[PDB]
Amino acid sequence: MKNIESLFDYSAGQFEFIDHLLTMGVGVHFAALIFFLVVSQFVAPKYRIATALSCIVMVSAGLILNSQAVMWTDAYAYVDGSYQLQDLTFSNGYRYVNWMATIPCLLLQLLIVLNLKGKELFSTATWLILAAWGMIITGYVGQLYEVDDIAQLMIWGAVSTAFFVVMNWIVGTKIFKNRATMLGGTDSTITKVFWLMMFAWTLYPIAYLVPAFMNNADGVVLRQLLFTIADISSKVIYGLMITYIAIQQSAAAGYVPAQQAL
Ligand SMILES: CCCCCCCC/C=C\CCCCCCCC(=O)OC[C@H](O)CO
Ligand SMILES: *C\C=C(C)/C=C/C=C(C)/C=C/C1=C(C)CCCC1(C)C
Ligand SMILES: CCCCCCCC/C=C\CCCCCCCC(=O)O
Ligand SMILES: CCCCCCCC/C=C\CCCCCCCC(=O)O
Ligand SMILES: [Cl-]
Repeated sequence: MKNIESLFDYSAGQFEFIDHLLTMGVGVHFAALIFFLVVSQFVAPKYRIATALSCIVMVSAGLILNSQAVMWTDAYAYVDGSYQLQDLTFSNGYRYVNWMATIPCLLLQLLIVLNLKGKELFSTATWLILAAWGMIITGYVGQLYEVDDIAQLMIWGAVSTAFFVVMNWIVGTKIFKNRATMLGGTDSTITKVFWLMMFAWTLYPIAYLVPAFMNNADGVVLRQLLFTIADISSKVIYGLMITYIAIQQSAAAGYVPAQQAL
């Protein structure tokens, strides 16, 4: 009721496209899960947790996308030529709470493949997770006002973006201070991962602002389209690059199953 999805009736095409986006996302994530599961054996024990975190991200994101898809079809019914709201079951907030768990996993596999260890990994991970949670919690409170108070959404978004900026500065600083430790030529691959993150993660605040510049049923479709692109890029494609780095460093470090896989 606090989100814009509940304000509109949807044509069969709008509704079915949203449903097909969420279901396609479920399919992509669970198919990648199998990939990450099977290739974890070609990863040296030092990096194997990284690929394991990808499996957790796939299932976590897949289950929430599957949840959203069923709530979507539970909330609406085709009545008099359009899908109209019938039950209070759909909300984007479930995406936000899920990020509390998936964003730490995404950040953690990055630090693992960067060769961080001991105190620094623990210290760096704690500040990154605290910043990320501050970003998500303020963003969560913000989207509660995307219908009733768009000014408050913009102010909470401003506070959330500050955490986002500080979070990226820590990530970027550690990447560029530690890329020289990376093996198998992955010191150049990790730089591409940082820019993939910058691009993919920034699509979320854009989707967050849709209610402010496209408050209509088409904006609801656009937001889900942006979520779908960001999810696939920040979770799947990102995970593939992390796994490639984990495997390439494993081989350069003398892990035979990795060398045999490459
Ligand atoms: C909400 C209104 C406030 C808006 C605020 C806008 C200011 C953006 C500033 C920084 C963004 C850059 C994010 C971090 C990018 C990487 C940082 C970096 O590269 O520094 C590392 C250095 O190279 C050592 O290795
Ligand atoms: C599924 C993976 C990730 C990394 C999800 C990331 C979400 C964000 C980076 C959200 C950022 C926000 C900002 C920067 C300001 C508006 C509120 C948001 C929470 C959407
Ligand atoms: C190698 C095996 C690859 C893994 C294949 C993954 C299988 C995914 C199967 C279909 C996704 C299920 C989602 C169905 C719920 C849709 C909800 C609805 O809109 O009614
Ligand atoms: C209050 C917020 C606290 C957040 C703390 C986060 C805790 C996680 C810190 C890093 C530990 C990562 C565990 C994986 C270690 C991998 C070692 C290995 O590969 O053998
Ligand atoms: Cl997620």
